[PDB]
Amino acid sequence: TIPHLAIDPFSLDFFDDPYPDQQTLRDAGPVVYLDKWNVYGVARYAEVHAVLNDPTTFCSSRGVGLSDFKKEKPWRPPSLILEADPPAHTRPRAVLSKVLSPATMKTIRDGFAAAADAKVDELLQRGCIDAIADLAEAYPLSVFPDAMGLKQEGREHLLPYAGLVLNAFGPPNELRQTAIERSAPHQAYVNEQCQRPNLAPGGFGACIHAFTDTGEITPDEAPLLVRSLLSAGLDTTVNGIGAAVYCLARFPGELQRLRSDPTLARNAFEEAVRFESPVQTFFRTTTREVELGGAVIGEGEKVLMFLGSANRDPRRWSDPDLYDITRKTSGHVGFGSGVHMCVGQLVARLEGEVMLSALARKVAAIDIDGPVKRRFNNTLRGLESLPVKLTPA
Ligand code: HEM
Ligand SMILES: O=C(O)c1ccc(C(=O)O)cc1
Ligand SMILES: [Cl-]
Repeated sequence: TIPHLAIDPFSLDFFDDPYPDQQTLRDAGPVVYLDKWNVYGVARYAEVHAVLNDPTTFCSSRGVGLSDFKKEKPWRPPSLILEADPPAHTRPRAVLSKVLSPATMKTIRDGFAAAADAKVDELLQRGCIDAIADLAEAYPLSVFPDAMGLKQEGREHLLPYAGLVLNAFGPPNELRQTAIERSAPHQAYVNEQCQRPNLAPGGFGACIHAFTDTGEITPDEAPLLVRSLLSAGLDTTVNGIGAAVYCLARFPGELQRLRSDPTLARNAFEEAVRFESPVQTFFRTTTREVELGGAVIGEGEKVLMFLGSANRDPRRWSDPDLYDITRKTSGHVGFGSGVHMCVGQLVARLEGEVMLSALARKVAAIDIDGPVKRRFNNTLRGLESLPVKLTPA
């Protein structure tokens, strides 16, 4: 019925070049079984989209990683939104959607845009820079911790903590275990900044605590919802912006089109999110014996969704290996789909738009002038270092 495959989607050889193995996963069938970790896998757009939009059958409360929370204890207290199902997910999701609302983006857009223009001006004075550390990392670190309301001290724990959370979604390989074996300092800092006295007024974290009045969340729920923003609102955006600059460096014809019409900046970032898919994979757990694409999946089984493979499926996308800033990206699952679709997608799109807008208006060429190093993560796909030479427009 179901083809069995020995491909390890969490090995270094897979992270280094996943596209050939992702076609093998798609072409093998709509549902595969991965003997390496005893999990079901779906790599086509159709099945990935169906699993995401059936939260009842493919639950999230038993973990969005490999580990089954009904069988093992989670390395940290479960997230009140990511690792919950309706109706327990509904009200905490509604609060976060109002904290990161369209009305919230209006209060932060000008400061986010100004900091984006100032960063590109600073990098043009240096010429040859690292598009990861000096751009993909430096810019979100310059706007997001302030928008969260975090103090200055201890911000060096934010990125290590985020990479740990995303590595912990994977199997118990060395990547996950070495991350957990280094987690105590990063866990202590993040848990402390989630408390109301440590969140500056007006920030995202303080806004969450102010939503305990309405009966949607209780005061004891607010710290964990702040923890979700510190776990998902930084490193995701870093690799998304790093992906956008990477594509603009690998597709100069698309950079020139972006320069001619900087209003394409928002879609240029969205296409980058589809092209690279910073969030490559995560899991669901069947609550019931379900038939998916002609295959019977039993109860309590982990289902691995390949978001990046779904975003490159030729059954859904015309020329999926092509970076096209004018492509109608509507329907891609880079931000997920359904009740769990990324609640911070407006913040990420704002950061990506104003950074690509600043590059469109100020930069004439982006040329790689050094060794490209890939950052390895069980869930995240991104670059460790991207040496580029920026030519002023
Ligand atoms: C390029 C940037 C980003 C990408 C690619 C991304 C990707 C995703 C994806 C695919 C999901 C679905 C998870 C699932 O279905 O299990 C998700 C959920 C989530 N994201 Fe993002 N995200 C990004 C930025 C952000 C930002 C900026 C924030 C907060 C400021 C954030 C916070 C969250 C939260 C809290 C959830 C859980 C929502 C829920 O379970 O209902 N993410 N993200
Ligand atoms: O990057 C992600 O997919 C993600 C990680 C953590 C959380 C959370 O802490 O609720 C939500 C989303
Ligand atoms: Cl924690």
